Parts: sequence; structure tokens; C-alpha cells
Amino acid sequence: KWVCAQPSSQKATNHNLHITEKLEVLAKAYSVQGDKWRALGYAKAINALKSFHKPVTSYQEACSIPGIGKRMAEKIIEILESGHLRKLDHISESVPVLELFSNIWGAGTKTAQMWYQQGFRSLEDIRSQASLTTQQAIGLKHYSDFLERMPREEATEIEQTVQKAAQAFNSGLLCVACGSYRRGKATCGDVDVLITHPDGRSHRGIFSRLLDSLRQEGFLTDDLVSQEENGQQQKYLGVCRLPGPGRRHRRLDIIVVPYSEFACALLYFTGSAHFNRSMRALAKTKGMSLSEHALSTAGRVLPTPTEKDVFRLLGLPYREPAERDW
DNA sequence: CGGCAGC
DNA sequence: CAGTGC
DNA sequence: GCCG
Ligand SMILES: O=c1ccn([C@H]2C[C@H](O)[C@@H](COP(=O)(O)NP(=O)(O)OP(=O)(O)O)O2)c(=O)[nH]1
Ligand SMILES: [Mg+2]
Ligand SMILES: [Mg+2]
Ligand code: NA
Repeated sequence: KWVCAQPSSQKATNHNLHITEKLEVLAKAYSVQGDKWRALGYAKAINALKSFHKPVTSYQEACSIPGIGKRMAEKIIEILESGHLRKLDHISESVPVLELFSNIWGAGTKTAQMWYQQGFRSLEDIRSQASLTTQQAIGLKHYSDFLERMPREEATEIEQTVQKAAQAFNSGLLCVACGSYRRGKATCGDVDVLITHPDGRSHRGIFSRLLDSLRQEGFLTDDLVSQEENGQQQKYLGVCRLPGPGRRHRRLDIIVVPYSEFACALLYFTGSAHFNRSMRALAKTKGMSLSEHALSTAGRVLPTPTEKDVFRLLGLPYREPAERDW
């Protein structure tokens, strides 16, 4: 019953599309209002519906699906029998505004709520009257770019620009696009670049020089999260734009990790997000702990040279990245 | 029922 | 820190 | 929202 234990290709044959589309609207509404645990239950139910092997015929049949309970089976049959979901007609008027505000990179549910209770209703209100962090100011000026997904091929060019720049300093550096790119998706919301060195030595100073190299050449246009540490890993989030006409500003995430942590970092950064949460929860039930750095016990780091070792240690069959798209 | 991933 | 996003 |  664990998502991390099954191939996400089951979702490709979604036999209940018009039901999950309406539930997705409700899930998004609960999210932007900060009710994260109710949102999480809807997300879980929707993946369960997407991978069910047939159309849901009845209340009893919907309840036979792990992740579907009484209240969800009720809504499934309401849609199945009426083509409509009455719950959608009573969503608060604030929700689309809170969604608009939380689409700004750097403004979450609490910031969106604060701006709404100040009377703000549009982006023009935020621009002219809201006090913005430097991050939110960059998220606001690239609002429409950051909402658009990029073709697979553009992410390739972005990773290549980072790779060649990193290898100009040390030709041994290994660079890998992760996230939705490594999962084989046709489009990517951002580019997630994982960097390590197989010599196993610490390379503290290279990252700083890599980032200035990308700024000096005009590729990096803004910082969102400047270089920072996470244990022995280093992380940067920023804004790049490929050269030439008709290019959008794209978000770029770069993590540098010691080789000893490569498999677990690669596993995390490949996702999906719900795959990771499912897998980490499974580890917790087995007295273990899974993070970006390591698989541990309740803490002894267990040796994980490759992703397959994590799957094995958790009793899970291996899944190619494309089968983790939950 | 409290947990719901873990940085 | 919080808030935030990955 | 759902569940061990
Ligand atoms: O909440 C999260 C978000 C991301 N992650 C991991 C998995 C995800 O694949 C990876 C990169 O995060 P992104 O936001 O870039 N998601 P993804 O690349 O899967 O999709 P997109 O095409 O939207 O970038 O970080 C989590 O573990 N938990
Ligand atoms: Mg991504
Ligand atoms: Mg903090
Ligand atoms: Na946001």
C-alpha cells in the first residue's frame, strides 16, 4: 500500500480522470489556505484513484481503495452520479487571491494570508503597497516566467552550462540533472543540478568560484538562496537565462555533496516529492531515517553506495527514476 | 487517536 | 529565529 | 483528508 513500492506508470491509465480533476481543485484550495494535512489526504487519495485499474463504479468500490475513506468515497459517487461536486461551489472568495499571492516565489500560505487581511487583492497591490523581501521582489518580477514550464531540451542546455563551467575549475567534477528531468518528463519546472567529486575529498572552495563564473558570463541573473551549508552539502537557488532571443528566466537549483552522500542525495533530488515522503515514512516504520544525507537507524549511518542499496535496505523493489513519478 | 518526511 | 521551498 |  506504499506508493514507493509500486510503479507510477499505473497512473498513466487513469480510468477516473473527470473525478480526479475535480478533487484536484479542492486539494489546491485547501493547500493555499494552509490546511496542509487535509491537502495531503486529498493528494494521497488522488494518486490512489489515478492508479486504480478500472472505473470506480460504486461507493463500496471506492472505499476498497487504500487512501479513500468515507468522506472521499462520498464525493467520488457524487461526481460519478451527478457530474458535479457541490463542495466546489462554496469555496471562499479569497482562495484565488491566496493562490495568486502564493504563486510568488518566496511568499507562502502565511505571507499570502497576511497580504489578504491587509486588503491586497492583485499583483499590482503587492508591487506598489506590500513590503517585500528581496526574494519575493525577484519572484514578483519573474512571476509569469516562473509559472511556465520549460521543454526538456532547455533544461539540458541549462545543466550543460553549469557542467562546463564547473569542469573549467576541476575536470573531475560530476554533474547530473535530477528532479523531473531525470524522471523523464517532457517538461521541467526548474533545473535541479547535483554536483559531486568521485575523489571523495572535500571541495569547499569550488562552489563559490563556480557561481561567480556563472554570474560574470551573464547566465545567472538573480540569487534566491545564496550559497549556504546543509551539513557537509552546499546549496544554491537562483535565476538563470540562456542566451539569445525569446528566452525566459528559469529557476536553477544546485546542490554540492560529498561523494559518500551521492546516492542518498541523488535519490532525494530525483524524487518525486510524494515518492520521497512515502519512502521516508516506510523507513521510519522500520526503525530507520532517510534524508538527503544518509539512511540511518534510530544514529548509525548505513553504507549506501548506490540507490539500489536504499531500496534493498527498505525491502522495496527497485524503481527506475521514471517509475517514481508519484 | 495523534501522525502525516526531513531537511 | 520565522517563513520559506526543495 | 486517511490510517496503523
Ligand atoms: O517537498 C518536496 C519538494 C521537492 N523534493 C525533492 C524531490 C523533487 O523531485 C526534488 C526537486 O524539487 P522540484 O520542486 O524541482 N520538483 P520536480 O523536479 O520533481 O518537478 P518540477 O518539474 O516541478 O521541477 O526535490 C522533496 O523531496 N520534497
Ligand atoms: Mg525540478
Ligand atoms: Mg529555520
Ligand atoms: Na510561493
